[PDB]
Amino acid sequence: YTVNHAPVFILGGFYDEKSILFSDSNFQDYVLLELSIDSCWVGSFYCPIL
Amino acid sequence: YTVNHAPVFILGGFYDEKSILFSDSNFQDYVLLELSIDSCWVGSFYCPIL
Amino acid sequence: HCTWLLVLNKFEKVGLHLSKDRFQDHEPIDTVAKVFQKLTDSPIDPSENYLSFPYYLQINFSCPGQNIEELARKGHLMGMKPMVQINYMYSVNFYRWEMENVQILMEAAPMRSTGYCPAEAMCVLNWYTPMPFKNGSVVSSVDIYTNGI
Amino acid sequence: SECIKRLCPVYASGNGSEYVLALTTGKNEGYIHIGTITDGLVSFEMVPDGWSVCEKLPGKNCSIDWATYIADERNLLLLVKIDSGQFYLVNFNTEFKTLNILYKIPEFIPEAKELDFLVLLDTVTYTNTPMTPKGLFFNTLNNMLYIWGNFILQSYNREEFIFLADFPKESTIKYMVNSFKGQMAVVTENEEIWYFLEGGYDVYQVVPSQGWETYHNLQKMQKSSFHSEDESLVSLFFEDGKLFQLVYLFDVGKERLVKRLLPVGTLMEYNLPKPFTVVNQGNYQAISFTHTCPFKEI
Amino acid sequence: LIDQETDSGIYLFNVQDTKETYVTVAMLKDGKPSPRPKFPSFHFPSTFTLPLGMIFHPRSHFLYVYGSQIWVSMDGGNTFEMLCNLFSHHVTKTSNS
Amino acid sequence: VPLTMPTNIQWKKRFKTIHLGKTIEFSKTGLANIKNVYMHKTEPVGFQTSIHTEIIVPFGIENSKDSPCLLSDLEITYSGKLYYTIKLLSKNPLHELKSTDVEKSVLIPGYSSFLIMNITDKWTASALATMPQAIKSNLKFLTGSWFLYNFGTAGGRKWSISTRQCNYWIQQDSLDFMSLNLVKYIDVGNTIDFQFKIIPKAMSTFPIPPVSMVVGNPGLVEVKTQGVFDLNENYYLDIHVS
Amino acid sequence: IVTIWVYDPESASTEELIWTAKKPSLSSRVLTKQMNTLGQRPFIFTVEK
Ligand SMILES: *[C@@H]1O[C@H](CO)[C@@H](O[C@@H]2O[C@H](CO)[C@@H](O[C@@H]3O[C@H](CO)[C@@H](O)[C@H](O)[C@@H]3O)[C@H](O)[C@H]2NC(C)=O)[C@H](O)[C@H]1NC(C)=O
Ligand SMILES: *[C@@H]1O[C@H](CO)[C@@H](O[C@@H]2O[C@H](CO)[C@@H](O[C@@H]3O[C@H](CO)[C@@H](O)[C@H](O)[C@@H]3O)[C@H](O)[C@H]2NC(C)=O)[C@H](O)[C@H]1NC(C)=O
Ligand SMILES: *[C@@H]1O[C@H](CO)[C@@H](O)[C@H](O)[C@H]1NC(C)=O
Ligand SMILES: *[C@@H]1O[C@H](CO)[C@@H](O)[C@H](O)[C@H]1NC(C)=O
Repeated sequence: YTVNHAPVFILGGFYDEKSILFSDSNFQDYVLLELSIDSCWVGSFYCPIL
Repeated sequence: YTVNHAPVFILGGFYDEKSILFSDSNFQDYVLLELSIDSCWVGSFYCPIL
Repeated sequence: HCTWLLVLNKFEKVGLHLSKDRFQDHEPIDTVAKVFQKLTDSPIDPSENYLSFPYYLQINFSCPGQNIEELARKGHLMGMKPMVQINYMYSVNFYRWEMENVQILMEAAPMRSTGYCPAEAMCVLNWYTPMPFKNGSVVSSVDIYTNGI
Repeated sequence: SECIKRLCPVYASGNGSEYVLALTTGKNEGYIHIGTITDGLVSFEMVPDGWSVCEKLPGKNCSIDWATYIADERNLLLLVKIDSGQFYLVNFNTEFKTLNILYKIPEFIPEAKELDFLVLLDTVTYTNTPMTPKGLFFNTLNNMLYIWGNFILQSYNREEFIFLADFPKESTIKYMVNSFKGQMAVVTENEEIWYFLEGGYDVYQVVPSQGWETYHNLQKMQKSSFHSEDESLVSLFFEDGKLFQLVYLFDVGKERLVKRLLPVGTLMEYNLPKPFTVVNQGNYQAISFTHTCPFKEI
Repeated sequence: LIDQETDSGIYLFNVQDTKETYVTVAMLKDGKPSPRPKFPSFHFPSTFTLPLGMIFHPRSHFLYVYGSQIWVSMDGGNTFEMLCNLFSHHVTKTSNS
Repeated sequence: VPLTMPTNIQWKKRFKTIHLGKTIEFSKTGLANIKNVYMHKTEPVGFQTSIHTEIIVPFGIENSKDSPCLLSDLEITYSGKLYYTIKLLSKNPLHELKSTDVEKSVLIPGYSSFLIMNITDKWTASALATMPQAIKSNLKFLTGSWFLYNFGTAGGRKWSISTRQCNYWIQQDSLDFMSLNLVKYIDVGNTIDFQFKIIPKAMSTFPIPPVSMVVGNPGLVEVKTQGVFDLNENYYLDIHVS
Repeated sequence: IVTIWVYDPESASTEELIWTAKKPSLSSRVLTKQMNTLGQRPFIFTVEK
């Protein structure tokens, strides 16, 4: 996040779930979220991510 | 496609590849295509498609 | 036995290109005035102006056991003429267009495809045909059939 | 709004507009989506209104197996499976908001040993083989409806329906394509097609057959390059009253796709299973086998 | 042969010590034939053992090359078609009306 | 074509293009018009030639007096390598299989053809199947479902190949055009037209027009042709020449 | 005033077979509405005039 000016916080990095731990304050109140965004993967040639 | 007014043709249904067989005429000239559409899957609860 | 063969052509490449051209441009250009003014003794009004469509129709016919070019050479040396008749299907709208059905009947033309040509007069040869397309439709059924000889 | 489970076609072209149907599972089970495009200007909506379709029929939930649209008279015909596995064909009007149950598709498929066409009365016996629909079809020139699946049904009105004895219940329908001139092609999951003419009632088998084998060998010694011993029926369809099929070939040096005609007139003209009669002529016996056509020429 | 319907000259060439036979059509310049044929010359298959000549059908444009085999050509003579083959046999003469 | 027979004399048992357009006639009864010649030197064993023909006279079948095996049930199965075993279900000692029943063809309308060359028992024979690619099982028949044909050379060949009768009639109603040789002059501008009528006397090619016209010199003459059909396939043609 | 409907003799009611019916049976009614749907209409024609 920015040095001091971030009004929110976002943290993910789970095992396989597209869930974040968005919370105000400094994670005094960890309110979990399930992210809308679907689950997409690019295709081929130019791209590869597998 | 429409009864007579379709100026193109589209057919896929492959094993796993996001490819169609789009062609003019009546598939006299089968020119294959790879769609630039990302491969997306929806998430959960309301939805399932697994 | 004997069948026809149609491949669309890019009109700047009448002879040097025999491969498959695709239908891309839908604008007819005005590069005909400099050739239409070359006439002197023909019943043509100089007041009006004309303008060509893009793309050409290529026609040649194949029968098994021989080569396509020798078949086409035989065809023209006999008097083969491909009659083409195109019928147009109106688009699904009737509010901003009409349902009018129109057809054009044309005869093809003979064209000595440009190359080295070690022979003197008869050489590689392919029939060519104009390609019109009107405003308000997409569906064009083309019909190719023999002249009769 | 997502969770779309199926796309469904609208073949017709009316009101200067084209139509598609979106069926959705997971959520909004009692609801469907109608998508109308007016000359490239696209819109979609959720037609079954505030009430779920489960309000006006028994059961609890509703599953939309298949739906179809009729631009004339602003109609929707769709078949709903209910929680007890029963399939009910219900019609719906978009101009005024009704849905009405129009058929209660009976199960436990009946028998017809010789009743080649069977009006589906009530006093009909039933066999242990069940019924399983996979969709319907509308032929809107004569204003009639087809029901496919493990069986075929048809009608002109919407009161009764006719069952055809020839088509078995041991083969399930892949799909059905149309001439819009009177010719029905019905493809099965067995990769076999059946040809039916609207004037008659009998459904004529085509591709595993005497006529097809004769045609195939005839082409083989015709030595063409459109027929190969190994083939894949990639697709098939209709155009100006002629059946085309897109077929791929794995032939060595000829691993190629092409479209070819399937002339069914010749195909069932080469059907040698037929009556034969032996007469005596000039103190010799000749197979002067009988003529089944009612006339000579038309 | 000299044909007046198209004003051309037809040569039936056969190279010795080789089964190659072919037909060439040349244009007449001031009553004198020229090189550079109108179209590529027509080569017969190697099965033609011996040719013995050709004949135009009178008052027509049908050409007939005869010998160990019989080919018929319409048009100027660019294309010839089999009609009959004679193994170890050759036609001697022809009478036609 | 009999197996184990020299390559240089294969032509003596082969169809050639001379048979195109001729007709086949049977001594008993029958007349068919030849339409095509087919060559397949590999796919069928024992057969390399075929002719596609059209029946006008429906041909004569074998009697039961000379061949008493007709009054029984047939059962055809696959033999070991490439033959086919034919068995007569009736063990009646009146029917049997006579030694004169060689080079005969047994037909069932709807299935393959079988030629008998060997009789290994009094009710069991060996045969070759024409087009053996559509059997895939063991077949059974009855007394009056199959027939015999005798087209072999044994005892005298009984079929003939010969030319056919005239089948096309030319009708020209216009005066001074009936002459088989015609020379017509045209100046600059004026055109000359003529009409012909074509009348078939047998089965006629409805889709393909039956008169092909050829031009000696297309560079000086313009030829416009129309060809239409009648109800009884009478062909009206007219050509304008300028 | 005459009332007319279509009946099949093989699958008709007993009363229609003896001309004592006043109301068509189920099969007769369904076949009659099918004939109206496919478009069959009777009419009566006096013989003498
Ligand atoms: C008769 O008309 C046909 C139709 O155009 C001509 O066939 C076309 O010939 C061109 C050759 O210039 C083909 O192009 C080829 O493309 C392949 C793949 O792109 C390439 O590998 C080849 O080297 C060649 O460039 C073209 O595909 C072909 N049309 C079709 C539909 O296959 C034909 O040439 C004409 N006859 C004569 C005598 O010119
Ligand atoms: C679709 O319909 C429009 C309307 O008719 C067509 O556009 C018009 O086409 C004509 C002739 O092709 C154009 O006339 C030309 O104008 C130029 C410039 O003034 C002049 O130099 C020429 O001598 C000739 O008169 C006209 O300008 C053009 N109008 C517009 C707005 O583009 C169009 O061709 C139709 N579409 C197709 C595919 O044909
Ligand atoms: C809700 O609908 C689904 C789909 O038809 C069905 O399987 C399920 O049983 C229904 N729910 C209940 C409680 O019956
Ligand atoms: C089978 O045919 C061959 C060849 O004609 C012959 O030599 C042999 O004797 C035959 N065998 C029988 C059992 O007929």
